[PDB]
Amino acid sequence: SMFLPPPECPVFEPSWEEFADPFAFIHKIRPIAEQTGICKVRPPPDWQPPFACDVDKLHFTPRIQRLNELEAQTRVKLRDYTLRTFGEMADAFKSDYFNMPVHMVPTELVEKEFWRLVSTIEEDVTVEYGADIASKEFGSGFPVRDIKLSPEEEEYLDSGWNLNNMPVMEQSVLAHITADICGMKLPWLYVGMCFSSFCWHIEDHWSYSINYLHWGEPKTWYGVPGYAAEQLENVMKKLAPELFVSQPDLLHQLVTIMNPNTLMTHEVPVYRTNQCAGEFVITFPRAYHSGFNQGFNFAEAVNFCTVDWLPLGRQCVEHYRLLHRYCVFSHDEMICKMASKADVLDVVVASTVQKDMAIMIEDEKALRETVRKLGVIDSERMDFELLPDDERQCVKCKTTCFMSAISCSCKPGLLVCLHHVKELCSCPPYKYKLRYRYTLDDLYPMMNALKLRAE
Ligand SMILES: O=C(O)CNC(=O)C(=O)O
Ligand SMILES: [Cl-]
Ligand SMILES: [Mn+2]
Ligand SMILES: [Mn+2]
Ligand SMILES: [Zn+2]
Repeated sequence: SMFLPPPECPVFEPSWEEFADPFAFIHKIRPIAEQTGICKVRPPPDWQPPFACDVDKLHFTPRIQRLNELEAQTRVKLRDYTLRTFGEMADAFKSDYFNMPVHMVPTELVEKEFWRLVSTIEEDVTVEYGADIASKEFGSGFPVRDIKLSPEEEEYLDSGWNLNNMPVMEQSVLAHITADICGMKLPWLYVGMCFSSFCWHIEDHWSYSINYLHWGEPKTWYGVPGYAAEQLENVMKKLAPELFVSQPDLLHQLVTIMNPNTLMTHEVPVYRTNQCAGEFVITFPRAYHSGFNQGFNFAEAVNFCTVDWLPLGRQCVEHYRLLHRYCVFSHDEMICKMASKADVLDVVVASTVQKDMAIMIEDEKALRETVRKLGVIDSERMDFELLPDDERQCVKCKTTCFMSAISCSCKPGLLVCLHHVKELCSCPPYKYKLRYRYTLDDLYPMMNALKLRAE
């Protein structure tokens, strides 16, 4: 009555033939899983990456977490615990909370107890957790090249499901990006304890996310399919409007804990799963997800973008602009970078990039005609990729400029995208300059190179 568990998400058990290539597999399970938002992947029994670490030499600074529903939390972005001392803290917490041996507590009990304690205004439970990019003080759980590796570790060095390799595997379009997006293309490490949770969110630029539980007690997930993303946001906007005020920057995104039953009440489809050790969880583009840890564990997650994502990546940047939210990178700069590397691209990748570039060129053509009719006559080429991102964001909608922007001598250093020409300054239009990366005559050959590559 208190908590009705959402239905279970799809669970996939691929064979070795299927499991070999992750990108082919994901593209194969996409019709099913994009209807549920999240899905679980059980690797073949023989696939078992070795986990070896010294629990005494791995430290990390813990993050503190209050467990209150609808309360605002800042999203994690870019004394200490050793992994042993944290684990002793975590196990003692759960053991004392339930007065039971940590592993005799049912996962469904912890679930209903989590949703009890977060709604109860009386309870003041705070927990700690670890969340960070791999460093010298705390490295990846997967094998990496560096030290002498055992023959079994060498098996999994070049694996596709080694989340260190997934970003740069040449089917992830995030691989050829040279701009700094370290918080996006590098794996995150999550050290969890009982009730430690991650609030409702989607990935930056609506990218995929893949999560591997190396070891420990399960991680409980809740997922919402991408098509219901705005349904969920409406439900949340009503209950918690505090989360939807304009963010000063990217380090100030507000997220929250909210009961799935509340979403299911408003006809938002929600799915759940328990991710156990050695299992993958995959979230699809714009699929909202949240959850909590059943106890002491260690997870590793990374974002990635396939060819299927490219159109969504464009729609997302459009949506970011409507909301005046900062981008992590320029979508167009990425597209043009791949166009300039057409000869070395995968041919299916080149085909998809071409289609997106065709749309980009069509839009840019229309926008430049529009600003010309606004009086902007003067123009000059400008290498936007050389500018730090904070120096090339639209004054109005905060979008990162690459294809074009408008500048004015009256307001030096300031820029606006071509959607917000009126927002630059109070000077007449002939004082404006169109700053462009490419002429339309530069762009069509670039697209042609993609077409030839894709045959
Ligand atoms: O494991 C966590 O704490 C949170 N993980 C994610 O949000 C993800 O893998 O996409
Ligand atoms: Cl509470
Ligand atoms: Mn996530
Ligand atoms: Mn506007
Ligand atoms: Zn703008």
